[PDB]
Amino acid sequence: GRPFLIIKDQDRKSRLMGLEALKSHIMAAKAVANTMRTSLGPNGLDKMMVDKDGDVTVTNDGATILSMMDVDHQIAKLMVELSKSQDDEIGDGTTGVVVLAGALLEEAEQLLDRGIHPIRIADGYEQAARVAIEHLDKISDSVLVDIKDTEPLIQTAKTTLGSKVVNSCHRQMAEIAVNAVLTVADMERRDVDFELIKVEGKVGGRLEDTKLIKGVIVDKDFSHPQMPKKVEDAKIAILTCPFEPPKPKTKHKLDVTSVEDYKALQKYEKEKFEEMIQQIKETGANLAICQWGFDDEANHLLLQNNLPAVRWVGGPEIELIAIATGGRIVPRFSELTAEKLGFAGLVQEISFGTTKDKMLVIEQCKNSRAVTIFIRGGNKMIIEEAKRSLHDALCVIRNLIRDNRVVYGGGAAEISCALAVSQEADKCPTLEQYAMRAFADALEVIPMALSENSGMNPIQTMTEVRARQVKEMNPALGIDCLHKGTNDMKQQHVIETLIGKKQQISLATQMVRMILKIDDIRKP
Amino acid sequence: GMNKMVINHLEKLFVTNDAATILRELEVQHPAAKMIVMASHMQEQEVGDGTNFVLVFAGALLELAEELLRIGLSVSEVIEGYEIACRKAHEILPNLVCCSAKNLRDIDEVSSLLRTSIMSKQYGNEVFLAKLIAQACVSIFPDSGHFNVDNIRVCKILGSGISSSSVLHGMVFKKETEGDVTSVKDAKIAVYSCPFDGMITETKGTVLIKTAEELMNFSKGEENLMDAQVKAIADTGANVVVTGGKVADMALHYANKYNIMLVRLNSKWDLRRLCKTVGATALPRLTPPVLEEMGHCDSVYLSEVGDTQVVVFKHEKEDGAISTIVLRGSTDNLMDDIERAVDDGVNTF
Amino acid sequence: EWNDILRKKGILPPKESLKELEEEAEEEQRILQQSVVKTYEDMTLEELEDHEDEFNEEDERAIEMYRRRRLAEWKATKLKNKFGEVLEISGKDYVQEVTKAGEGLWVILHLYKQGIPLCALINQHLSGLARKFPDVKFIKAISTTCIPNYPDRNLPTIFVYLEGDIKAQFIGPLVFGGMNLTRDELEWKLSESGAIMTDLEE
Amino acid sequence: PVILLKEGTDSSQGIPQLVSNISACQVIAEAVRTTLGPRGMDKLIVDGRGKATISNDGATILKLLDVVHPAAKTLVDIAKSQDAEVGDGTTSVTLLAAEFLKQVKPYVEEGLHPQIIIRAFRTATQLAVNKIKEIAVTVKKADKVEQRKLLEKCAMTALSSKLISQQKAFFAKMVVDAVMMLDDLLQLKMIGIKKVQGGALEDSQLVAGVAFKKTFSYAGFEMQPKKYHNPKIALLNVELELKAEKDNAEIRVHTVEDYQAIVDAEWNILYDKLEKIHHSGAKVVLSKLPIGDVATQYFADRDMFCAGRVPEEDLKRTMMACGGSIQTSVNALSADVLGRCQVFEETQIGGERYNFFTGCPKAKTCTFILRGGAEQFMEETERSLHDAIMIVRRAIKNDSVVAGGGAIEMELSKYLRDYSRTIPGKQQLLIGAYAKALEIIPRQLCDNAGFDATNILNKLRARHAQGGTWYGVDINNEDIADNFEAFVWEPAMVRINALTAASEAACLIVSVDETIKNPRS
Amino acid sequence: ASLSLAPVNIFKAGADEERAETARLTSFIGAIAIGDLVKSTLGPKGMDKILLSSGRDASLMVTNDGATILKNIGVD
Amino acid sequence: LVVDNGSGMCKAGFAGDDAPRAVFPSGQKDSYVGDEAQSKRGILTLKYPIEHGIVTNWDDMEKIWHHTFYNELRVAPEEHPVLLTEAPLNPKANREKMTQIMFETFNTPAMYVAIQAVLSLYASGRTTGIVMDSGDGVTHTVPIYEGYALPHAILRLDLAGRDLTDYLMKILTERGYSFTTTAEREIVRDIKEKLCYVALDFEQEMATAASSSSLEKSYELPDGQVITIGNERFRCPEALFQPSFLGMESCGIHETTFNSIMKCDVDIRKDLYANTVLSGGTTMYPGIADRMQKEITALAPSTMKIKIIAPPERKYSVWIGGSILASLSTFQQMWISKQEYDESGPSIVHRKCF
Repeated sequence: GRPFLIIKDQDRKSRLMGLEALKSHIMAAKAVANTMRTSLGPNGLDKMMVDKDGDVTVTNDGATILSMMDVDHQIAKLMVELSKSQDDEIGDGTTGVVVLAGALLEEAEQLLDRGIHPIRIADGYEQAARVAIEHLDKISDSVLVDIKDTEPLIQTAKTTLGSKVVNSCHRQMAEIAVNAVLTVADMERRDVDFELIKVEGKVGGRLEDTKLIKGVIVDKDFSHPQMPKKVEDAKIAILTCPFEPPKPKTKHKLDVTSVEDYKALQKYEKEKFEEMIQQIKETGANLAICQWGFDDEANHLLLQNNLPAVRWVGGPEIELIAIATGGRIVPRFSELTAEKLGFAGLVQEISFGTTKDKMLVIEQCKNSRAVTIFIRGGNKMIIEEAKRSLHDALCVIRNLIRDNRVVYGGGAAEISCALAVSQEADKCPTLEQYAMRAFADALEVIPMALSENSGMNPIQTMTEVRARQVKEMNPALGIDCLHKGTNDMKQQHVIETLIGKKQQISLATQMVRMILKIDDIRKP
Repeated sequence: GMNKMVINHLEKLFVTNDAATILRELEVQHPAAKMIVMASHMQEQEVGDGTNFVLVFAGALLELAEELLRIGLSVSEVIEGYEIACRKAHEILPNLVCCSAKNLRDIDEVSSLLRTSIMSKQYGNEVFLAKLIAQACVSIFPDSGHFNVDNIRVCKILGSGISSSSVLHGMVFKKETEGDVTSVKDAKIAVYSCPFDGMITETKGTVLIKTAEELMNFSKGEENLMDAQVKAIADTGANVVVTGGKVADMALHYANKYNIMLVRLNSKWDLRRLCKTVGATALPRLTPPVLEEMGHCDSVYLSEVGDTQVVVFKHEKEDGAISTIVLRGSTDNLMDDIERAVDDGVNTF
Repeated sequence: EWNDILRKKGILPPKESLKELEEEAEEEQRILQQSVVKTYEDMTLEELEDHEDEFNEEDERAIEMYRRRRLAEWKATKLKNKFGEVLEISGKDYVQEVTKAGEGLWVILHLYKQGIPLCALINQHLSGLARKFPDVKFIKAISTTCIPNYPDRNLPTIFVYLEGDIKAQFIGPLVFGGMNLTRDELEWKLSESGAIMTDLEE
Repeated sequence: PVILLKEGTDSSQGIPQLVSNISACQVIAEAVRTTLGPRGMDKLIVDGRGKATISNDGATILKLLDVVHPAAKTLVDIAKSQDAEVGDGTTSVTLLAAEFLKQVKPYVEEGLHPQIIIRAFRTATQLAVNKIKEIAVTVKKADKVEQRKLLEKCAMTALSSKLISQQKAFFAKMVVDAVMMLDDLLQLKMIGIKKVQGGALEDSQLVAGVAFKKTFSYAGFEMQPKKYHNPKIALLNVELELKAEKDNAEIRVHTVEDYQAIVDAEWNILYDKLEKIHHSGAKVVLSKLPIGDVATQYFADRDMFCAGRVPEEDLKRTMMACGGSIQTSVNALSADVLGRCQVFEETQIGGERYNFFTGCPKAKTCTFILRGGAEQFMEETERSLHDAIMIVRRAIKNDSVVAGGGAIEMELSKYLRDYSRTIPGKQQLLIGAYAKALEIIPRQLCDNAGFDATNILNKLRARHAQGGTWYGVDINNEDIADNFEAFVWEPAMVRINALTAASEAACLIVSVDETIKNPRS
Repeated sequence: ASLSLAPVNIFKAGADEERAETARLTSFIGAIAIGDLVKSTLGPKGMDKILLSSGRDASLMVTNDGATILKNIGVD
Repeated sequence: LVVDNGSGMCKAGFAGDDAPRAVFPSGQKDSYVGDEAQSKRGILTLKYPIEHGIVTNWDDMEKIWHHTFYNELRVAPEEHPVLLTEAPLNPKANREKMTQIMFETFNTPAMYVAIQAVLSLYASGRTTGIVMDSGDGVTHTVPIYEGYALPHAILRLDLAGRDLTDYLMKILTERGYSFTTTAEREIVRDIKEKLCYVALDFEQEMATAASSSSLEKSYELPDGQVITIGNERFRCPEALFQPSFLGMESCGIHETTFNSIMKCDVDIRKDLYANTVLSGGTTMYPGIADRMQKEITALAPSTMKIKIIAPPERKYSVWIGGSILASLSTFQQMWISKQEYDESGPSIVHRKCF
């Protein structure tokens, strides 16, 4: 029979199926994993790249790198999705998990050319991940963190900042992050929402200026620029309505059938204005916190009333001011009273000198709930780098809200889990030892790339460290992270999360098990 | 016969063995072909079944005509020849009438009568379709009026084999009720033709508010008047409400307060046939009707029919005035073929 | 209907085009049919010897004129038949015929080393060609005395010269390799050099 | 002369077309010849907008596929009929159809008429259905716990030939506890799923109460308490915001005092609704309609929850869960109309905030929180679990089950060929071809598993010649065993529908004579 | 190990990458271009340049300090 | 008579002409005798009685029609079939009212008229495809299949380019220098006709116009100033697409089109999928086509394909359609002539059958 159109438009129709499809998968994925090699964990470099609109953004936060790429193949987009998942889960190993996946699929492509069904490889990977995570949970040590002891957390954040340029100062950021978490944490619920923190940065200055402010920052100046600029401890109020006379949200046609109606309205207008002034002056609050702006009459009246206020303040910043001040929300002067007012610690105006920006800070004497973080640096690249790094640090601390959320990292965990996997796998029948050994190899991939990134003679480094940590068992003998000898990690103390590595292992295992199954392809 | 899959210029795949449906699908540009196809069209209009018989008869007549006129005959004499033969057939065919159908009422009688025309269609088993069509048609047997094809409806449902199909005395529709209750038996039906919201006057109506109390009482009095109207409707003892116009939620909430079934249809045909089968009336106002102008039904349900949900109006007496057939088939084209076979059977009846 | 109304108004569909190409081609096909009879009396030079099947009338003006032009053509072409034997000049004189060989006369400058059936057959073909075209200067010699220590793996190399300018080249047997090479193919190649006008199948 | 029809037609007929039909069908089947069976394979198709998709139940992919051919479209429609009827095995039904057409090639080439062919299919399918019903599986238990156990076994079967075969027990008990918690109404709108990035399969969880995505909230949010050991819910179909009244209520007053009175009175309506809500004693106010900022400010002052413009599905699920009742006007709230819960809080789960309700006595609905690593993976899981739900809903009516491993085709073919002995003529020929088309299936399953079938097929014949039942093929061991004791059970209604529709389509396709293309104006 | 181009096209149109010393060379060539563009003007006896737009009235502004210079130019 | 009462104009030529000879602005011979001077200046005084797509006055239309082709077109319509335009939508009342006046004062033999959308579709060379009738004051959806407009398928939406300009000047107060006067309305419209393009979407366009500020275009105009950062330009199309910008929060126009297509049978939508041409009236700038394409592609199943068609000039499109239909050579089968006008009056126009 002459060939005939069965499938709609088979002319532009491209099909791939079989082992060659797996070959395409493995080659693309190995290329990507090797692309994303040189930023591993505690010590690495940063890859710089520009996107379509011409923006320079460089980091080792691998999820951003993978997200800002106009890649072509599907598996790479899947990798980007996995990176985003891991970043939104912990925030570290954003390249570790992808390199691990690349290693697993290296092992998969090696064993594939040996003629075995991919189900076997996926099953082996799943069992090995089970064993690895089980031992990783056996080896992590519980950290007793209270409200008055912070040194373990300080070293945790300090180690976390490795390979992240913010390790310039490397000390103050840990302290300010811990203080911010303590101030804002909801202890009983174990909950910390990051919408409570206004992560802000301004170019210039130095990384020494990286500070935590126990209050709120606002970026609007005086309604009357001539009005006195700074006030000490004060009382604020939050009004969600402008100073305009009350007009309803229904279309209204107010007739004026008489001249005395005109006089009545032109008198009632001001009467309402000064009535509002008297209302707000009675309650005694120093400050007014509005959202929609208002008319200049209120400005001059407050000039004659000496009562500071601001306007056009946005929604979330309004809410944060209310949270920090301890008061409640006053929709209109009916709810206005001296009770629901919010007490101020001190409020002041800065302009950053040479700049023409204006920015008010609120620092509270009494207890606060919403803190603010400010950044000073070299450029917008510096600002964004500090922002993302500290944000990942906050995620780390939020994970660290509980105990036993830390195990010795820096690659030592990789050796330990590889050893456990090999030990368990050896006592098994055939058809499985190969896949489990492959997973083990994928496990010691991480220290190999680590030593490469450090520039250390790799193979001898891993050999000696493995011998040292095999002959005597401990979770602290990892390779040099500070590159100064002292590989016993009970001295350097790489202090990094447990669930981060566990989630990386789980994500990599599930993702490789998934990719192993796509054996028949179709493109246009 | 053998089915002829044809694709129209509109890209609808017609799997047709009905010569009438075939020609409807066929696009021909020979004027004599247009003559013949329209002749078959009017033939199917008058009778319906076996339109291809007319085609073959005309073809045989025309080939014999070509033969005789190639022999050397002239037009007229042979024209009268055919006409005399035709009138001879006109008189002699009635002499060949062998039997006459009787009473059109016994179920197996009409089943056997219609299975002849059905047999020209699908051959595997006509007697099952014969049983179904007989059950449908005899149930609505007019006494002094006139049998109509609109008195029978059709319900195709994609699903299992055709053997899992039956007939329904009533109507079925592809809708789901907004009523929090689902199943009512011996429900009292209040059919409505007016829009279900507050009756909107045909001219621009404007609310004029001067004092505060006007606003204060506005919504309250509005909802209370709405409640008064719906309560007056409820006082008739109705258990379902049928309307076609735009619906208002306040009415639905009130019906919830009274546990009232609410159904909204979408076709004027639906309302007309429902009133025909239940005896209700198209009420131009929401005001409750009298017992005489309403329709009464044995049971109404929202019954699931195979992972497809439909509103069903069923009369347990199965008298009604209109009956529909539930259909289960693996493809739409099978539905079309069986539907046209049933069309042939019903035209036969 | 609608399409042609479109055609009066717009040109959005093309369907009335390209119906002039075959028209013009057929016009030229019918036109070119008179060339057979246009030069019937203008080609053959034996028509006088073709009496009693070529004569209908003699105007004695253009036809005697045709004899006059024909005899001028014949004397011009037969005054040049001076060759027909490929000749062996020596390398000492070589400068005097690479340059002083006459302007307007093609020179087939053949160089060879005798002994291989390649060169022998090529020499045979050119010598036989000399019997046909005695208006072409053939030159044969030993390349060793023409070019000192010339590479013997580069023979037979055909040279086409006129006024010291190389017009055609055929170097080594890489373009003549094979005993199957024949008379007419050599004549074809030398015609392709632009010296001869003849016809061959391939 | 003048041509009969319009230009652009095509007219090919005879055995040429008949053969040319069958072949087409064959193509499609071999495209998906490896999916079903507890081995399981996965495809990938990217089209148009670039949306990739992955599945191993062929109906979905073929829907994603776009094809134009009467045979091809007929295959698509019969596959969708199987899909909507019961569910899984659509791969198997299309494979069976292609096996029918391939088995009867020579008869098409030989001398045989479609009447005998089609009546042979009809008789064979009638007998197959009779055999199925006569030897159908009954448990003789009629117990709730044994019902749930069989449901879990069949759910694992449904996850066999799927992607999550490792977690089959986990999701199986999960969905069984979901369904047995529901009524016997078979409503499928009420078990919606809220999908989440990150996390593994065991991290995915089923909520006894209601979890829905916390929508956009205005300023002043999060001030409300985030924990209630016994709150009360106020479902609303009413809108709370300072707006126009009816878009036509025109003011025409001339005294500014009345103007301010009107404004203050609109505020009075607002605060009236607020007070009416407050006197209800409830703490959870939800809404399908927008809620103004002032309402949430009042609630923060009144120390209670707020949520508006939520999709209707969410409020209806909430109504079915908490046992409350949706209101439309604030003027008729009672002590029993409102919703009641045992614990309500908003939680942070893998990068988002959801609203959670638990402890409700009225356990009649549930929602799934899916934790996955891939959107492709997540949607494959959702469709597989939907398949499991469908299987459970079909089975709870009656334990019309069939064991897995494709042995069922061996019982079918055994019965057909054993029957195909007394019948004379080509009827027996057609029944034998019909039996071999069935016989093919588990060889299709196991050769994909990577080992010979011929010897084990002979062993199947031997085992079933004397009364062996469902002695199917081992999957990761490449052997033979009884799937009824291997506890991979598919619904019988699946296979009955499968073979009935297969006979339908076969007789339909055999029953065409020609085709006519039209110009496509 | 370093290889991200040999296996398959992992990039759409106009998407590329450079891993080895090529990337360093590109960056340093740009940097030295910047420096010579600016080091020709530093010092109390530093020098001056002219910034000219491409079309659109040819915006003319004389400047010694390199700030506006690096603002105007399209760096790549 | 190829006269066509357009949106505001009436254009008089012939069917065979390439264009109408005279225009309708709502001293050629005015220095010889002056007979037509008075008539034409009087007709000039009368205004356009059509607004929003519905006829509003009747005496003036016949008043103008009498003169407009009795004093310059020089035609006796008694010896001519008649082909005019009409407002985009009207009930049968206006049609059967216009028939009465036409016959009773002209008694012309035959007639036929059609909706402007059909004329535009013919001018573009299509008999199929729904056109987005984004007319002034109000927009409408007319899905045309084979030529006849479906009475059950016309949707009307109140959006207008006037409304877009007004909303711009409602967010131009936020720009500092607002614009409200006649001159300021004119300059807002001028800037809109200069640049209000669409790239993809609101937020991403605003980011690239404010974060990098590379979408800025300085306004060096006598009536303009550099006050646009690339925001206001793109701020005109956005409310064209997203209703909540204007404050009237409802569904998108794409939703209306999608429903008006889905309510019909799926098969015919394929033909509607085929062309799906557009029309101006409020849209003149590119970026519309691909943006609405992808926006409705979100609403369009990936299994089916969609096409976008938009000619650059559509000014005499109704006239082109009229000229084509006047030469269709089958439209006379649908002429309504005296043979039915004097037999049934307006009843057949009402379609008493069906």
